[PDB]
Amino acid sequence: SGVNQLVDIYEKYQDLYTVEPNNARQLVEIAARDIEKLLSNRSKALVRLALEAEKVQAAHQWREDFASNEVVYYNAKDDLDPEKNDSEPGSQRIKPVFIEDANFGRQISYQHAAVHIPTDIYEGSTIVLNELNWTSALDEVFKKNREEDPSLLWQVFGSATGLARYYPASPWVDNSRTPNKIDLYDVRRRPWYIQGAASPKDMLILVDVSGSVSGLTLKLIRTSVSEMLETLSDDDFVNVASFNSNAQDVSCFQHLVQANVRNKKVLKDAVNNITAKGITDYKKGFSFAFEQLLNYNVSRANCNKIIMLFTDGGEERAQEIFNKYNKDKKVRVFTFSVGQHNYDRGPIQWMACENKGYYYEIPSIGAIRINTQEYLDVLGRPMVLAGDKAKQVQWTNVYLDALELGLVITGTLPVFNITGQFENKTNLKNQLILGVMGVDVSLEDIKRLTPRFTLCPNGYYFAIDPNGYVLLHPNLQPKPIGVGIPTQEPVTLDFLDAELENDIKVEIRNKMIDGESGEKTFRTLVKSQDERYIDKGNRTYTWTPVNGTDYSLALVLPTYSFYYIKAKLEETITQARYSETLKPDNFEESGYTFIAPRDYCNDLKISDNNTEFLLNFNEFIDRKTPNNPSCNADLINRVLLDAGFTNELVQNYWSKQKNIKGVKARFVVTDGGITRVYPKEAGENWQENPETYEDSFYKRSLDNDNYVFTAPYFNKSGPGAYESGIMVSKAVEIYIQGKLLKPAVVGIKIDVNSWIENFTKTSIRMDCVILDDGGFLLMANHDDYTNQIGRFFGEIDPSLMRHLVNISVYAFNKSYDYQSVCEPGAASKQSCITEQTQYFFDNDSKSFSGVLDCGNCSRIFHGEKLMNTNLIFIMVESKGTCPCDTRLLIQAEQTSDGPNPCDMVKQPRYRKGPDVCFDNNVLEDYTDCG
Amino acid sequence: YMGKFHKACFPNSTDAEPVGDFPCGKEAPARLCEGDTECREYWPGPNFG
Amino acid sequence: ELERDCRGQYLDYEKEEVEAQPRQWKKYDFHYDNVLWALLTLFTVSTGE
Amino acid sequence: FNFQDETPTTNFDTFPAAILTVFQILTGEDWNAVMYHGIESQGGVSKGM
Ligand SMILES: *[C@@H]1O[C@H](CO)[C@@H](O[C@@H]2O[C@H](CO)[C@@H](O)[C@H](O[C@@H]3O[C@H](CO)[C@@H](O)[C@H](O)[C@@H]3O)[C@H]2NC(C)=O)[C@H](O)[C@H]1NC(C)=O
Ligand SMILES: *[C@@H]1O[C@H](CO)[C@@H](O[C@@H]2O[C@H](CO)[C@@H](O[C@@H]3O[C@H](CO)[C@@H](O)[C@H](O)[C@@H]3O)[C@H](O)[C@H]2NC(C)=O)[C@H](O)[C@H]1NC(C)=O
Ligand SMILES: *[C@@H]1O[C@H](CO)[C@@H](O[C@@H]2O[C@H](CO)[C@@H](O[C@@H]3O[C@H](CO)[C@@H](O)[C@H](O)[C@@H]3O)[C@H](O)[C@H]2NC(C)=O)[C@H](O)[C@H]1NC(C)=O
Ligand SMILES: CCCCCCCCCCCCCCCC
Ligand SMILES: CCCCCCCCCCCCCCCC
Ligand SMILES: *[C@@H]1O[C@H](CO)[C@@H](O)[C@H](O)[C@H]1NC(C)=O
Ligand SMILES: *[C@@H]1O[C@H](CO)[C@@H](O)[C@H](O)[C@H]1NC(C)=O
Ligand SMILES: *[C@@H]1O[C@H](CO)[C@@H](O)[C@H](O)[C@H]1NC(C)=O
Ligand SMILES: *[C@@H]1O[C@H](CO)[C@@H](O)[C@H](O)[C@H]1NC(C)=O
Ligand SMILES: *[C@@H]1O[C@H](CO)[C@@H](O)[C@H](O)[C@H]1NC(C)=O
Ligand SMILES: *[C@@H]1O[C@H](CO)[C@@H](O)[C@H](O)[C@H]1NC(C)=O
Ligand SMILES: *[C@@H]1O[C@H](CO)[C@@H](O)[C@H](O)[C@H]1NC(C)=O
Ligand SMILES: *[C@@H]1O[C@H](CO)[C@@H](O)[C@H](O)[C@H]1NC(C)=O
Ligand SMILES: [Ca+2]
Repeated sequence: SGVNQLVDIYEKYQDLYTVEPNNARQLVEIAARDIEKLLSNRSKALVRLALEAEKVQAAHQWREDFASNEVVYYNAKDDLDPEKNDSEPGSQRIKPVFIEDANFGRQISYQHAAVHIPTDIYEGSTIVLNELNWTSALDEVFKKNREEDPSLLWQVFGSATGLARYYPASPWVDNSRTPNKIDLYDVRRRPWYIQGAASPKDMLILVDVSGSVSGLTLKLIRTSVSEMLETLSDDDFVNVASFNSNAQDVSCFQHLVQANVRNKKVLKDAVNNITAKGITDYKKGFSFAFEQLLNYNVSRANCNKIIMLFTDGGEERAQEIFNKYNKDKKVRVFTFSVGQHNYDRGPIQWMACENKGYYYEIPSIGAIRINTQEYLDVLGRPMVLAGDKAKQVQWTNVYLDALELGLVITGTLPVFNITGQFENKTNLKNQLILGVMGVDVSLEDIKRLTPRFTLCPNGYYFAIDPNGYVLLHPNLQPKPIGVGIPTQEPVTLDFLDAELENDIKVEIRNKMIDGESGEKTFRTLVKSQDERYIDKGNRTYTWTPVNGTDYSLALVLPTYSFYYIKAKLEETITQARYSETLKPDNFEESGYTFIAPRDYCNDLKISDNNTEFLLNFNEFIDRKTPNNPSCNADLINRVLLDAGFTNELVQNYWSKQKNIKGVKARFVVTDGGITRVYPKEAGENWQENPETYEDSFYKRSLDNDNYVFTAPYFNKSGPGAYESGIMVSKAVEIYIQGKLLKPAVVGIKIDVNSWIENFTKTSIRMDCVILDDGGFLLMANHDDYTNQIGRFFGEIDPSLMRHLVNISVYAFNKSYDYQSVCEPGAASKQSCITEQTQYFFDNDSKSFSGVLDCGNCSRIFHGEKLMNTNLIFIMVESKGTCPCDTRLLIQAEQTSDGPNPCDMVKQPRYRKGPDVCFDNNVLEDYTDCG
Repeated sequence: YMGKFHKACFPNSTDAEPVGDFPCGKEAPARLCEGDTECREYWPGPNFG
Repeated sequence: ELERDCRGQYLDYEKEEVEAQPRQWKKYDFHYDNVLWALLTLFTVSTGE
Repeated sequence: FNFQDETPTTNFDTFPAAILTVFQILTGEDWNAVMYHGIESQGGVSKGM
């Protein structure tokens, strides 16, 4: 490996660089200021757009004739064919010129805004035509906003008539005109619209499962309750009750629980598993509802108490229950008359009137989608009446964009109907919002305000919600959150589920949620990137709140990562002699070179095919000088410095030797991006990621100040283990100015045969196995275990595995992965919660002996941990004995259900709800029971 | 006519509900069907059997 | 329930797979809108069919 | 007659509906559909013929 040669090369050129400190406090403050500036920019855009929308709707004249004055607009679901006959009577359609944009990845037209009209909504009626008429000023302000800030993504007006008008005109995703691709998108169900249209709820869905609802009515009621739950965010608390002469909970929840993905799934399953029987009793049901909304022992959002009554009809009004429980009229009651029937619907319409609610009818599936949007239309009356105290920017949970952009957060601001204002008129429907304006912020746009390459590959940033969900985290992947066993929700991943959970991390999470600032240095179990090992790390969390928002930023930083090497490359010739090493024509004196596909310069496009990126990198280096402001000098300076040091290692120590019997490959990986593997033959067998910061062994070998052997993968279709070898690595630990900084890792891909011969060579001076951390067989002697090399030892002989765990030399941690793809079973691949486990050295002792009490037999073993490595040798002498192979210890990413939600809502994670909410206004006109 | 209304032609081994509410036959004069389907036993029949 | 409303498209859940169908303002087959149409409708009623 | 996905209009729930259903069976038209409904209501063909 030549650790010492690379080391003293590094100290040999202290004049070629400078060591600089990572002041985590200043880093966190700077990144928090940057993120607050970005979000304030988007807030200013939203304010401009909402002001103009209100002004231009105030001065609109209603019409019923658009033949004389056509409305010209681009419909998103228009085919690209030049069809002159695809126009409605009252609307002439624009045919745009679409360019391909890098930011969006789709066809984009900056000349006008596009419009989305749901299929179930006719696109030429009077309401739609008037909206399309008065949204042209929105189009112009879209242009202005994008003109003052070229980094804006989708900025959109979500109309309350069903429309949606986003600025960069792009065709709808896949659902314009495509069989089996139906367009069910509706802007008024979207999480950002649901969020900006009202304040956090406290629902309680009373389902009327009595006898008279059997058949179609119960089908429609369960579908309607599912679609009602699908409009509740994570700031909303909901339970579902059901009454038939006796009221009970439909699920395991006994109170109002948060409406997150897991709890919503539990409630949906309970509602789907519900049956109809017995006589109705509207008093024992509303008593239960009003009692469950009077519970203040549990966590809640003390706002917008509601009761959702899913019945069909009856001759019972229950005046005295309401007069007893709802006399100040603090609780709304929305009554739904589901089904196709001829029961009396008078009391149902009266409960809504006397309790500030509204009455909806759901005669058939297809009417289900519209009425949920409509109670939410009702709930926004108190918000409208609060003129400018209700216009505040709110950011949603991380969700997957519709016009596919990846992960985005949307900032919403509601638009008020202001037709009669200061010239007071009847003001009939001036209590309803016009819509909600949203502007998207890309999560990859937030990632660029937290520069990660001046930190150790173990150091990173992460932000947090008030609910504890992560705005930004290395373990947050663009996949939906799994909710159970497989058979448009947001990506809500808690902080305690993106990492391993101690108690210190719970304290840190609670401190971050409250918006405080502090530091904390402690010892953490840091799971390796390959999700197969656990190392005993050494971390330092520093956090601040991001001012003006609900987010809180933190910076993980290892104790040795307080200093980084700043490349002092200003000679313009030294960098050239470093660069000449990188063309893929010198890969025989220098090793097979891979370069981390970093954003060295914007004119370089990163490529998954690495050698392509290497070619363009060499090309741009050939003519680099005039591109001074085009890109960052620090990244290229550091990568060239590291390439030079790596070349000096590979010639002055590796090219002088050329051959060792034991080795099969010699490699060095550096934080700059250079990962030159020497022989150029194993470089074809090399399967590590070009970006060194995502190399599992590199991150593992920095925390572990010793030799780490990575057992190859078992039963993996590819280069395998025999003709590639087994990975061996140690990290350089140079000292400059007496400071501990680790700039690279060297390593050897030891060949399996050259080890097995030496292991069985001394056998004259059979069962012997070598185990590393995580209990994986590195190599053995029986020569049939070496067939299953790298495979987990518990799969080989699980009895010894369980016993050796019982001595507690191997501790284990079982955790959950909510963002994993999953093979669907029976009652392509869906996403489930996989339950991955990892083993490691529980104790620090070196010698272990004992007797394996196999069933009706006895087995003897001795365990010795090789000094200065992560290995343990097990001398067990027993083969083919009586069968103690009852089960297996399968360390594998096992499909499972998550933690039991019925037990996790009684000790829920700490969570801070929204402060200001609007309900129960006295100017609100309740005489619209519909 | 005993038991002749029970062969409906089902999807390709998917075990789902049969397509069409009519009996079929794999023979020549009976009603053949189409679209990757197999005329196999165990369909209750027309008019709920 | 009006000719003004009955335009555009709608989602049909009849097939158990969502499909967009046109909205058509149709008239029933036997429809009484005349003394000659009422005579034919009443004849078909009297025959029992 | 509160079946899944449907509820027939020719049912015996109230007295007007029962009297109209009996009148329709007397005239002879579509008595078999009502028979199928009244057999499926008393359990499946298995147990309600
Ligand atoms: C099993 O095979 C050979 C057995 O000879 C192992 O290599 C030998 O390891 C011993 C360890 O103590 C060395 O002494 C042997 O010679 C050494 O060679 C290096 C070469 O740089 C010198 O610097 C040392 O001073 C010393 O002379 C060494 N011999 C050879 C030919 O490698 C081999 O490592 C082992 N297999 C595995 C996988 O480890
Ligand atoms: C915002 O609020 C204003 C008023 O508060 C709404 O404008 C009003 O809309 C109604 C329709 O609901 C108009 O009434 C209609 O008038 C036409 C012509 O007179 C008539 O043919 C219709 O039958 C109906 O009566 C009303 O004229 C119009 N203006 C006023 C001053 O009331 C406006 O629609 C609201 N915004 C949105 C997006 O709906
Ligand atoms: C994940 O792995 C870690 C490995 O450290 C586990 O933490 C350890 O868990 C054991 C079992 O509870 C703790 O032992 C206990 O210590 C207390 C206090 O002395 C004692 O009263 C108990 O009888 C028991 O011996 C051990 O202290 C703890 N390690 C540390 C550093 O606290 C952890 O349990 C694993 N699982 C999870 C979900 O984290
Ligand atoms: C525009 C008017 C066209 C009318 C077409 C109706 C066709 C049948 C006419 C009347 C049928 C008589 C049936 C009963 C006679 C006793
Ligand atoms: C599931 C198939 C066998 C079920 C047992 C036989 C039921 C059918 C017999 C009843 C038919 C009633 C009509 C009799 C008219 C004379
Ligand atoms: C946030 O505001 C507080 C007090 O207003 C201040 O102490 C802190 O430095 C601010 N943080 C940033 C990143 O501006
Ligand atoms: C915010 O906008 C200003 C100008 O509108 C721009 O100079 C600044 O860079 C923007 N902030 C961010 C974080 O992009
Ligand atoms: C509404 O329509 C009229 C007539 O077509 C037009 O003059 C006016 O500009 C439209 N409103 C807006 C805001 O564009
Ligand atoms: C839930 O489903 C199971 C299995 O179908 C059933 O046995 C149970 O009765 C259901 N729950 C209720 C409350 O009916
Ligand atoms: C809440 O707690 C109090 C006291 O701990 C208890 O009396 C009450 O029954 C609990 N439940 C409700 C719904 O108030
Ligand atoms: C970091 O490691 C050193 C020795 O490796 C240890 O003394 C120290 O306690 C560790 N840090 C913390 C916070 O425990
Ligand atoms: C990568 O790009 C190089 C240069 O164009 C090409 O020779 C090679 O075939 C490419 N490999 C893959 C897998 O695309
Ligand atoms: C070890 O095994 C014994 C019995 O086999 C069991 O009681 C015990 O909980 C296990 N674990 C430890 C740490 O002793
Ligand atoms: Ca009832």
